[PDB]
Amino acid sequence: DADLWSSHDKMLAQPLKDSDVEVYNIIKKESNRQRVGLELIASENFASRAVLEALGSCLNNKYSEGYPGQRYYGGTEFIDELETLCQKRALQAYKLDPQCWGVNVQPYSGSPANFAVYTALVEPNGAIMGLDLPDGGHLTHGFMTDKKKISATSIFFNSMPYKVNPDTGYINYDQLEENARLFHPKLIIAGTSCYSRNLEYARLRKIADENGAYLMADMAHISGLVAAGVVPSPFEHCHVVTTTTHKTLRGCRAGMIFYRKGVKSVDPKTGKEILYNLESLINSAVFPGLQGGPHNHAIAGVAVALKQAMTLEFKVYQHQVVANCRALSEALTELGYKIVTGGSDNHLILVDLRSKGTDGGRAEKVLEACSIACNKNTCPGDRSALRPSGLRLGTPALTSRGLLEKDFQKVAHFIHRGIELTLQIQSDTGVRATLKEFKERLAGDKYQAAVQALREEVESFASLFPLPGL
Amino acid sequence: DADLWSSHDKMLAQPLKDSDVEVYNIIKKESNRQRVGLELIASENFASRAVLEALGSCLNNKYSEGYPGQRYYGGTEFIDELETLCQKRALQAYKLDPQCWGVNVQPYSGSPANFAVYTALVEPNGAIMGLDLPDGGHLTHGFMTDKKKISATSIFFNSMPYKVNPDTGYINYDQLEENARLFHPKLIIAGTSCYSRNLEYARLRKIADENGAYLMADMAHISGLVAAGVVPSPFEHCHVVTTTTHKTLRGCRAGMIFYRKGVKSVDPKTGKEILYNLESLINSAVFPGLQGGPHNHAIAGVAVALKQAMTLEFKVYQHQVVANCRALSEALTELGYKIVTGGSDNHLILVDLRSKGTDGGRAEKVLEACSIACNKNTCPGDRSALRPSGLRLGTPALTSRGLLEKDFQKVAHFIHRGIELTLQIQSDTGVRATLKEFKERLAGDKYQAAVQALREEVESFASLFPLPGLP
Amino acid sequence: DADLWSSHDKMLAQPLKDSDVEVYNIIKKESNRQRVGLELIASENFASRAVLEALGSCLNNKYSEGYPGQRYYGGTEFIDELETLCQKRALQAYKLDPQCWGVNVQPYSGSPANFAVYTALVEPNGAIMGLDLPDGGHLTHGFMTDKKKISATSIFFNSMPYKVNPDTGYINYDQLEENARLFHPKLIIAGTSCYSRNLEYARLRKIADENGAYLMADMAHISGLVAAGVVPSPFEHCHVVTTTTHKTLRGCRAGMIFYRKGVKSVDPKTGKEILYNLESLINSAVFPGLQGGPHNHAIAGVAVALKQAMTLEFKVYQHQVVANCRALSEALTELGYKIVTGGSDNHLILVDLRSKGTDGGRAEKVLEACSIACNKNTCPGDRSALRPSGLRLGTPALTSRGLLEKDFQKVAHFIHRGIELTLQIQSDTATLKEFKERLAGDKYQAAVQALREEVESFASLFPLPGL
Amino acid sequence: SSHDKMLAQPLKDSDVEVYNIIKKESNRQRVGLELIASENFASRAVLEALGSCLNNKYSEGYPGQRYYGGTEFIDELETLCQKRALQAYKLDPQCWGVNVQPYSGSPANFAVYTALVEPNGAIMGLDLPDGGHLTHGFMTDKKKISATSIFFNSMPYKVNPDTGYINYDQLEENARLFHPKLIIAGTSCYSRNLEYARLRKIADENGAYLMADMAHISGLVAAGVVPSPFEHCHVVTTTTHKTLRGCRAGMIFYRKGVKSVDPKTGKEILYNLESLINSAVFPGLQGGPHNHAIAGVAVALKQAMTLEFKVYQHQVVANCRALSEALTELGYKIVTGGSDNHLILVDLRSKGTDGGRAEKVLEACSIACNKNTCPGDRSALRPSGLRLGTPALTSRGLLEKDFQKVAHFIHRGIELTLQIQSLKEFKERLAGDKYQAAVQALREEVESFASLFPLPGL
Ligand SMILES: *Cc1c(COP(=O)(O)O)cnc(C)c1O
Ligand SMILES: *Cc1c(COP(=O)(O)O)cnc(C)c1O
Ligand SMILES: *Cc1c(COP(=O)(O)O)cnc(C)c1O
Ligand SMILES: *Cc1c(COP(=O)(O)O)cnc(C)c1O
Ligand SMILES: [Cl-]
Ligand SMILES: [Cl-]
Ligand SMILES: [Cl-]
Ligand SMILES: [Cl-]
Repeated sequence: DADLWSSHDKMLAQPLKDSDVEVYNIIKKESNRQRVGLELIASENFASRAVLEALGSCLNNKYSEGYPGQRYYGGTEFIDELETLCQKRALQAYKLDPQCWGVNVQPYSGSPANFAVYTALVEPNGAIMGLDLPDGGHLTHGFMTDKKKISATSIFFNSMPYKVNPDTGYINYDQLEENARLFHPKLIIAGTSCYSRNLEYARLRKIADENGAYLMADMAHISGLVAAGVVPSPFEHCHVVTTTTHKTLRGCRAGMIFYRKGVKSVDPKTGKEILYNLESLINSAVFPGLQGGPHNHAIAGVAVALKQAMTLEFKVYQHQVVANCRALSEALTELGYKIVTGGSDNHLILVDLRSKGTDGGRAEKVLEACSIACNKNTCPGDRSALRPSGLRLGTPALTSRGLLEKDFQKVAHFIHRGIELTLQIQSDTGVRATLKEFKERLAGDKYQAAVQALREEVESFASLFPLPGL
Repeated sequence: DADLWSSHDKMLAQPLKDSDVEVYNIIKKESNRQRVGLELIASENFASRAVLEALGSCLNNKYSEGYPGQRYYGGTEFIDELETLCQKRALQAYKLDPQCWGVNVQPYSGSPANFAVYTALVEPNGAIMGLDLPDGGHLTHGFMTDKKKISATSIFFNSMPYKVNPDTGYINYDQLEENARLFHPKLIIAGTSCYSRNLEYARLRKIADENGAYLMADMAHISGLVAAGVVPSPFEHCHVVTTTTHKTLRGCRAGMIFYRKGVKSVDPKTGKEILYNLESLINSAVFPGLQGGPHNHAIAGVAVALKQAMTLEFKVYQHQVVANCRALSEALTELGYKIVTGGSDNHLILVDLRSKGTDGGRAEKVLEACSIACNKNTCPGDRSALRPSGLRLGTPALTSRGLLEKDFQKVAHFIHRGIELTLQIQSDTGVRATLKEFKERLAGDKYQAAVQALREEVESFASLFPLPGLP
Repeated sequence: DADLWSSHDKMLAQPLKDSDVEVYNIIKKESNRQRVGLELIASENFASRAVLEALGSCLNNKYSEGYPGQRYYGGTEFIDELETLCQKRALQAYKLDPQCWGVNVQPYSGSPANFAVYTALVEPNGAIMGLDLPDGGHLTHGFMTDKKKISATSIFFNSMPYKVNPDTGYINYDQLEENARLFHPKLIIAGTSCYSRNLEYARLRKIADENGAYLMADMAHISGLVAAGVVPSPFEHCHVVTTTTHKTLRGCRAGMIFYRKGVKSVDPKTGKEILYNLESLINSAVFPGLQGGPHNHAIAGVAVALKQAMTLEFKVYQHQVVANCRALSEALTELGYKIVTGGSDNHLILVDLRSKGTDGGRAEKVLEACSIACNKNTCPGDRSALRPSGLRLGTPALTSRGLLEKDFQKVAHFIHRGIELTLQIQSDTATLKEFKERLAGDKYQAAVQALREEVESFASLFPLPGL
Repeated sequence: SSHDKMLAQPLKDSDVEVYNIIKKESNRQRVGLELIASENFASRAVLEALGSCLNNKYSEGYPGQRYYGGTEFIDELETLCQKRALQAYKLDPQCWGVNVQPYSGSPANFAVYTALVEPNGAIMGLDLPDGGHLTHGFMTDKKKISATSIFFNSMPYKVNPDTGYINYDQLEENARLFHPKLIIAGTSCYSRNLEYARLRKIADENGAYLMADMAHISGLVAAGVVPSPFEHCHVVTTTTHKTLRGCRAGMIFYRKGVKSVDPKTGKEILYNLESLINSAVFPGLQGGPHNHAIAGVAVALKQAMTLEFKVYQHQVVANCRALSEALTELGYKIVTGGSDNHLILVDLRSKGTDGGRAEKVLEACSIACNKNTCPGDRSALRPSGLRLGTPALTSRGLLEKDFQKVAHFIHRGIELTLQIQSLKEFKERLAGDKYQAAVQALREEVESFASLFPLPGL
């Protein structure tokens, strides 16, 4: 009668360690894996303990549909404080005048953030233009084939990508300007998932204005860098700025949408000023358009992250991020590796392994087997996305642990050694060998000691640094 | 040189309490606010500590785009174990045969989960039919006006709602079957945000098959009940079942999508069997269609919740949820309140305040001022959505704290006293008064003591019960 | 060198009779077929010789893209007179104040005319409501199935039809009003292909305004009647009126689009009167949106037809059209045939053959074999559009030849005899394939011939407009 | 009583007002020099067919698939027409089919899109200012103007402003990005032959359809004066007037039979254009066919298979050269100096003026032609070129020597234009009193020359 009811009350108060050992262990194993591993995936990073604590707060429970002042349900005086605070810090972090800029912090993640904007400004079967996927774009910028639309962006809207110049490795802004005149985009996307150089926002803006389109920036990857002022801000030229709250920003998984406010343009003769209406449209698209109940526990984490983002320690961190990157870049350069575009203005670099006579697809799996985390990526000029020639390497992940130039140079050597091992297996399994067979020879018995020998040395090195979290 | 670099390392390992007192205090205030208040919002509930500890895990860091064995990035052997485990438990919680059913657990929340399905199955400007918003539907089921499409569902797809019978209060399935033949839906939604009775899924399935459409169930609200077997399962008749992982399920904020697998139909003559292709379509729609990197930390929280959901304590909980609702319902009934449809087969009820001579819009604000959390809602027969007559009251939130029949009856009294105070203020401020003026008189000095008197008594009563997941 | 160049000049000036005997013969055969046949298809009629002469004019050559004074090419002073005249007459025919009403006369036909309006006013994937197809609607009013969108209207625009009350036979305006509040139509269509009663335009207007939609009337089938004032005008309540120039109007194949002009409403507070903008939108949609170079030769025929439509002879014609319809109706009623809705306010009627124990699909083919031209059509309450129960019978065609009440009663008898032959064939034998076969059979051929010859010999007694 | 007379009364009596307008136009066409490429004079045989009782018969559907009965004679007609259509272009009935119901050329194209591309699908065509046609797609930074652009996705390909030739290289490049479903090989104002083989290669590479719009060259291709697009294209749309000298109507030719085969399984995949395209015309877009037009078309198709027509089409091309070089030698700059077809595009910047002004002056002199933007024009509001075609006049009996005398009459108009020039104000000065005698003096001399030739029709 009341024996089991007490057990119920005990259940909701019971610690994870006891309640779910099965899941508890998986988290422990992952925590370990992250610790002994070298993280070089550009989109990776380690959240602060302060942010993680906010995610476990009672803020999960409160359903606060709508916005501060326009709430559907009542009893939100504290959620209002939080959401209002978060967006106040968001504007501060990027030095934005509240009268010139507004921000929406409800987006569940980065992808939903972008889609909300399209839905709001472009509208069904509208025209969008973004960096091609194999050229360093992101799916949310549109992606389709001769057979079908794959990305949601491509499905409901009409996309046609602009490309990078295969020779220089830089974005071909000239061709974009030309195609834009024939396609008449409604919105142009200024952002990249795998691009190692600063975007010419001023140039793009002009191209957008020429065609009467919006300029949306997706600073997902460089959000941390722009905040610290380590890289040129896109806010000066863009109309809308979408961003993820994780990656270089080191927040929890969430998204944000910055939009212009105030005067859009004026009539020379009548003096009648036309004001921006992005605030209304964008907000309406997030709710009640797409999303429902805001994830207040995440908004908190974001708010916490934004405070840390405005500290000097962060500013230093972001500079060290870039500094490390050049160290890693030149270290590999001097080793004979062809960096795409000959260096990086930001945190990441794209290594074209054709320089060593191999591809990223095979190098990826080998590096992984050695606790070296990174991802393959197609290089400018690749005639096949199935066999990518390059590897994407970012520094923000390791930098957060305390890695410095000298260390990233030691990492560079570990990476090379992985490529080496790759070239051995590649030559051993023949030339007409498939990726299927390569994976088998790798996990094979012949190279089992070699892989382990490196892995153990990589792990022992990573173990020397702290792992933010706990 | 190295003085500030050490401070950097200290910052990432620094506790929230020290790192951000400003946010830390807001959380404490909220945590205190939830404690002393009676939560009666149907969609509300309290997550278990175990779940809350999973969200703060290092799982936040790993980017695992794709699905188990189909991952874009490497080093996911532990994320795979987690995602594979979660979805295995998901199928178990609802006693589903893995050969007959599959599930995607990546959706960031409920809404994204629904939109994912439409994208995959219905496709741009396809026809969708759902319960009307003011009749207890949800925005994601579609909503528009004579002037614009408001819901993303309506914006990108061609939607037309089906309505509840204003007299009885039950969904008018007959009109639906009729309009369906005209509209030719490609998919019909069997779900509600504010409905107090069990859906006739069998009926709906027939109507769907007649027009060659899919039947998608949105068990967001009754997900918990269905799991414990307290309410008839929609899995028997529907093709797809979307759900939120919170509310009655008591998980963290996230969504799931269940889809049919195996044989769809067979040719009587040729014997050639056609198989379902929902798995591929739905999965492709979630990724790389709509979402990006899975929120693994939430996927863990869902997994944890799903294990608790399969326990006997949960089963008892859910039974107590419904039991409490009947107690609250009949308690208000006996006080003369008109419950829409005269009761409820589930956790929530819809109280029509026209019975006491007022509206939900005003009662909402008064009850709130007294720490009585609930939301207004239009009743069947309301000629104006600006002045809703009804209140939505749910029991899952309080029942989680430990409330029982007898307690919910006491709550029923406290609520009544709230309606009373509402009636006094309503008559005091006149009849032609606006909601604007009402709010002012409420917060006014004349009723400042009355409100406080009730508030303090409610909070003192609310304090007697525990609150899940603290320090 | 110049021997064949002379032949070329001879070719262009050579008569059809000589230039293309093959085609010349087909025309003669058809002309004959029409002469000896009894035309009872509601959408049919016979154009005046005057109109037919206009179609062969040199107006075929001029390319006059755009509108009067807004032409893309020059040298259109005479085309401008024509088009301007035509639309001037169009407004007169329906007693429409030019300040309150405008009209576009370029549409190649009725369907394009309708689509032109949707593209202009409704816009891609915009809601549209019309009478359901099997209930007497038209394809252009929207039509779809579970499998697919079939009509262009349905493919590009959201369409959801309203239905006729299966019991009474009248349109169910109540259900429309109800579904309208859910669907939120941008444009409602008040027109019918197979409907025997006057539309409650006032009622429909109220429903349209309630949902802030446009009321578009498709008077294709009643354009002639409304012109003569035999039937209540849709112009008093509608925002836009589309119409074909043939059928009851006895013009050549073409379409027109009438639209409201002037003040739409006057805002209460501001007081700034808001004006209609249909003229621009609709015109823009016809060109340069949808169509290209106008078919001035048809625009002439239309103009000619419109002048004839304003004569007393025409007025008497249309009255006689309705008169004949009543006679035909009651003549079949008295023979026991069930007329859907029990009569007709206009030119056509729907005969429910279930009263005789058969279907339209089986009666159509028999009647055809007897030179009796008519078409099958689903009755209200038909559970299968594959086996339609009714026949659609119209008077405008024969009436033009000179047929009168007494004659249409003799026609009624001829029709009944066709139904008998149908029933007798139906009794012996089954799928339609088997039926058609039995009809072409060895024993009913005579009975049929006995009828055909008698029908033809009767039709042969009346003049055939054209030549 | 009197009503029976009315339906049998002649137009001359029934409607004098309309009757006169027709006479005035017939006169105007007789005394004017028609040089609009899209113009032509239909034979008297075709015109008589348009007035036939065929106007009355509603024959919805296709032969053997009709909705209404009593169509045995319409079936013969429509079947004959499409039989002749295939003969005219030497097309094997097993390899090719044709739909002859389209009310005009524009509807013909749209039908194809509706059938193959499917709503919000991607098509590509020559840019409008580069000599494309509206139906091939046309939009701006502000709105979609052409029906094609509205319901579908269009992204045009351009002509090389330097050479004047279509830039196939850039098309091949952009195509890889836009993923067209259908590419359009057709022009309204393009002076050279299309590289269909090339286009086909580009289409196959992207897995698209190759639709040819031979509206302007339909007559030329029929006679074999110009390379046929049927050898490389999947679908061929066309108008039945213009160079074909039929009444206003359209046709749609489509491939039939085997599309491709599987090397291993030997399983052959067959084309399905016939069904889709037909279904799109009806019951998709159109309603009751215009049988009176279908007859005229059939008549024209017979004339198109005669030797007299063949000669005509060659004289058409021949005249064009004579006119091209006659203006070349007078110092005028022809874009792509030389034409492989009936029309040419005269760039008036070589004479220090624009087409927009020359058009209005030439018109005032009974010289019919139209302005058109040249490759390299930075403003479509001030077009630099004039489009001049020979099929119209050639049909009257005009020969090389005559078109040279025409070339002189045209030049004199350009002079008169340059005098007035040294657009609103220009029009006023033209109609002004100062140049009233000069215009009349040339007009009377132009008209007196045209009067010397016969006018097909009556
Ligand atoms: C709550 C709910 C959802 C999901 O809402 P989110 O706040 O986006 O998780 C979906 N459907 C229904 C019927 C609901 O009640
Ligand atoms: C990572 C990323 C996003 C957001 O990804 P989520 O996993 O959905 O948070 C958005 N845009 C770009 C360019 C990105 O690289
Ligand atoms: C006949 C008809 C049309 C037009 O038909 P066409 O054969 O295309 O001229 C349009 N609407 C209605 C209601 C009709 O009956
Ligand atoms: C003229 C033309 C058409 C058809 O024009 P209509 O005015 O509709 O007869 C079609 N395509 C092209 C390329 C043309 O030049
Ligand atoms: Cl990424
Ligand atoms: Cl809700
Ligand atoms: Cl009809
Ligand atoms: Cl043209």
